[PDB]
Amino acid sequence: ARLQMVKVLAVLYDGGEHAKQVPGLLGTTENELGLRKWLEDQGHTLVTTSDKDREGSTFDRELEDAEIIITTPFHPGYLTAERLARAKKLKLAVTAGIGSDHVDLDAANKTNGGITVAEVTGSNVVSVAEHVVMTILVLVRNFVPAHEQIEAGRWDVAEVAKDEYDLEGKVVGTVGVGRIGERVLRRLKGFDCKELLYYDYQPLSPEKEKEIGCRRVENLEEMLAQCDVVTINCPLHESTRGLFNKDLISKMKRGSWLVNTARGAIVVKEDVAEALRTGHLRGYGGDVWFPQPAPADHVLRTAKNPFGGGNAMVPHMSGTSLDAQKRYAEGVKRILDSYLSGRFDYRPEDLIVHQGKYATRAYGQREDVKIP
Amino acid sequence: YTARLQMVKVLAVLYDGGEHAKQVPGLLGTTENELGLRKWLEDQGHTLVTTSDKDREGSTFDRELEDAEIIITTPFHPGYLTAERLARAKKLKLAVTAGIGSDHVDLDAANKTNGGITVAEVTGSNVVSVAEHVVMTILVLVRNFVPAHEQIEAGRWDVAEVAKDEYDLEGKVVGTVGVGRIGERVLRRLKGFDCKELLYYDYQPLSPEKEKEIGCRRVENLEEMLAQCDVVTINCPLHESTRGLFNKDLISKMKRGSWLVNTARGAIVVKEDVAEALRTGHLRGYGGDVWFPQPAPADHVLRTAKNPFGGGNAMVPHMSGTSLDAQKRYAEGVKRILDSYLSGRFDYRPEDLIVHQGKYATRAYGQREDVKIPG
Ligand SMILES: NC(=O)C1=CN([C@@H]2O[C@H](COP(=O)(O)OP(=O)(O)OC[C@H]3O[C@@H](n4cnc5c(N)ncnc54)[C@H](O)[C@@H]3O)[C@@H](O)[C@H]2O)C=CC1
Ligand SMILES: NC(=O)C1=CN([C@@H]2O[C@H](COP(=O)(O)OP(=O)(O)OC[C@H]3O[C@@H](n4cnc5c(N)ncnc54)[C@H](O)[C@@H]3O)[C@@H](O)[C@H]2O)C=CC1
Repeated sequence: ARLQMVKVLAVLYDGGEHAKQVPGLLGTTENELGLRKWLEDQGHTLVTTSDKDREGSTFDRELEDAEIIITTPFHPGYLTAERLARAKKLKLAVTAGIGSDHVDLDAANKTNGGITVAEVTGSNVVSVAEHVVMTILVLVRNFVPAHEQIEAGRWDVAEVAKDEYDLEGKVVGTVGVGRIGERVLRRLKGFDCKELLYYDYQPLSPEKEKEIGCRRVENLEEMLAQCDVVTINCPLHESTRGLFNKDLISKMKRGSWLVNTARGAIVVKEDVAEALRTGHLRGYGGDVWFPQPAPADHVLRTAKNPFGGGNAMVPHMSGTSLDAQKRYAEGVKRILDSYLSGRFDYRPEDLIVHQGKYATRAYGQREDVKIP
Repeated sequence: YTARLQMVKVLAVLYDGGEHAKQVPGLLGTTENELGLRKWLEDQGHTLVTTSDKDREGSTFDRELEDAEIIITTPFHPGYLTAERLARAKKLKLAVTAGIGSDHVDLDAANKTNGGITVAEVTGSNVVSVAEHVVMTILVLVRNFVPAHEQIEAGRWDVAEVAKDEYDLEGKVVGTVGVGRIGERVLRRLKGFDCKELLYYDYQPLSPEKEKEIGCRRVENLEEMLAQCDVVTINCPLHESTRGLFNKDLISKMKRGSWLVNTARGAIVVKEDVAEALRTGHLRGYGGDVWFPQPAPADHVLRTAKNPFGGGNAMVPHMSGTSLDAQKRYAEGVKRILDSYLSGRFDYRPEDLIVHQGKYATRAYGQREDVKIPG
């Protein structure tokens, strides 16, 4: 028996005129992931908002009787313990994308009998892996200040060649070798890095290690000390919040490059900025911030190395490329259909928490994980 | 025993590193560091004059080239060896490029100068560096990085504004014009990105084994290739048949909203035609590091041209082949070529020669009859 007259609340980013001009912007308040007719034809209701941060936000009002809440990491409705305690009807929290750390998952497990938190696993992992390799190259090859010199009408090859290196012969390490981290290594293979390294408590198979040509390092600090480039590709959970602080960054090589497309809160922003300021890091880049939207005065918008380069920051966009949005929009529909049909026939890999327990190994090494 | 040549006048035209080249000694290809050649030459009894002053009427270059026996140039700051200048270079026997691409020499005039001068370059020295730069530039354009970074530095936040022109490289068709040392290395780096297809156009094909190893397909007609690609990268030398190749007519054969990358030479494109294609949205993006002439004039149109959304420009100064890792290799290669000449052996690597003994010594500067490949 299908569930009936279900209230769905979606918190998405505002596409303004862009989302009218470019209909491929599915993940916007304008286009609503292409869900509205599909839901309404079944007798369900959909409320969509981008208003999610202020006291008495539309989000705060609507979450009190939503049965399904759709969020998206690029404009995250933070499902705090306080909000979940007020979400009296909530059964399913769907992430339109990947990374459900904007939900208090421990509170979700104690809410309304244990809510299901699902995301579209695999939907945008290629998009992010491409973004990582791009960002690595932009930082290593000193692109940003070089492009700024050209647009300013200047010409000084030595000024920007003095901090320009090749990625060939450099050691690159990934923190996390899941769907993104493995795909990063697969794209780096053709660049003839000296070594490709990873750190993860969930290792690659020996066959994948040989196919890609990479090596597992058992200790994070020992990996950092060997790398020229470090890329962060793990989820945000209690043990990764503030992991990259001044003490851990100090284990990276002087003049190294750090890339973070995972989550902003995995780094300590003031520690990254200080490392750049003194030249301990040559560069930092990526697309993720805490909180989002990034405050207008966030220090990593403008932090530079001592040469006035080393910043390859963008807004949170890598996982919301036009190609990615088509995939996560289709995946949200599939998850919604699992719930609304009354089958509850979720793909196991889509579940983060379910029936009062963690349903993943990827949010830290836990006891009391129930894989369905 | 062969007798070494004696008291040879070497002229080097290199870029000025200012304070940078004192701070960072790895800037070898500068007037400050002289490719690490000075002691090595002087200990043999040779002389070295080095300058960056190469463009103005009565430049140091113009004065010194009249009795230089060896002229070292570098593409990043090219001493243009015009027919007029070569006619005045009465002692010139060897022109060495510190890097790759010798189109800043009039090679037809070089073949008629002093019985045919040797023009050599450091083949392979910075091909990896450039191929990396191409893949970086493709990703920067496809993923709309530049306006996104600008939004952040300005204190703004609007994901839709920059995601609306953000694509993945996965599933796109990429084609290279030229599948030589750089073009092949571009395709090798693109392999892991799961492009829909990798294409090339070159009258010198890859072996069938390499086509299958990389996973790429030869297209027999350039316009046929362009019409199939989402991304086009130019990786061929500048010669008569590639000067102005990418004009309005050829660019019109590319797909609407395509991305064009040029790390080869600026004069292979018609800059006004690229700018117009970008401005009308026929190109989504143009990027690379090469310009004509160099240094690029301060008002060069491709410094500031944008697509209709205010993005699509990934231009940098001529730097990809002069990364710190590249400079170590081409500096060592220039020394090797100089030693072949100065030793009196003339035992050049064949692949380093562009013209030699009055004939083209390469197949890469157009399909020619009267090519004499040494060996
Ligand atoms: N910038 C963007 O738009 C996007 C960012 N993401 C972020 O990237 C994360 C990873 O995504 P996937 O690779 O698809 O997830 P995944 O679940 O396939 O892989 C994550 C890996 O991280 C590992 N990990 C967990 N804690 C770790 C630690 N302390 N040290 C090293 N490894 C650890 C897990 O064991 C797992 O193998 C997401 O959770 C999300 O936060 C994902 C997609 C979009
Ligand atoms: N941006 C930078 O710093 C650098 C740029 N370059 C430029 O890249 C060029 C290529 O370098 P490599 O690949 O090392 O040379 P290469 O000689 O190995 O390969 C060039 C290829 O282009 C092909 N070609 C010639 N005319 C063509 C046409 N009309 N259509 C298609 N293919 C054509 C040749 O047949 C040859 O296979 C250099 O000649 C130089 O102009 C090279 C190094 C540094």
